[PDB]
Amino acid sequence: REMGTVELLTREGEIDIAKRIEDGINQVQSAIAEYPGTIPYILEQFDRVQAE
DNA sequence: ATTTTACTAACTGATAGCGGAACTTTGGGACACCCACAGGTTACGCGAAAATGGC
Repeated sequence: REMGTVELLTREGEIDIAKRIEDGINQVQSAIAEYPGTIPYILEQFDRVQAE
């Protein structure tokens, strides 16, 4: 009963919801990027990675 | 002089530890599309007490 009350999606609906998820994740990523501690961490991770 | 015994040292087994490689074990992943379930059942009967319905 509780599940049936939700309508089924279509292709356009699935793409729209996925786009909203990606948009939210992008906003979160932009928020984390505006942080003095974030970018140096990624830079040092790449520094260790490129050293194999 | 001889026999029994106490002392001591060497052998051996059990055992705790370790190495390491094989073996078991755990967690992650898989992109044509798939989109609401069972699921046997019951020929009981009787009395109480508890929950519903009638105006």
